[PDB]
Amino acid sequence: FNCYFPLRSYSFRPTYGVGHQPYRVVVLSFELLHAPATVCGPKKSTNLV
Amino acid sequence: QCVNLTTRTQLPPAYTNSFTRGVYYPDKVFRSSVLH
Repeated sequence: FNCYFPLRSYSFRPTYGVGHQPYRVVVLSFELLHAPATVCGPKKSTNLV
Repeated sequence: QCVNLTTRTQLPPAYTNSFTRGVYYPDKVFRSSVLH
């Protein structure tokens, strides 16, 4: 009493409710800087003119 | 490996004038002959 431990254990079970099922949430933070970029898409490169 | 050093010379920290130092480039964008 008066001192509860923040840590709690999930009770995920295959027969739990739709909302109670565990969901894997992956978040990617996109950031643009004036520095040269190193993470580019699959688009090709052409010759300069 | 932690060794305690007790040979310190106790003295209150001194103070001085910063003048006009500490200025750095705020971004990686080139600029020339401008007042930004």
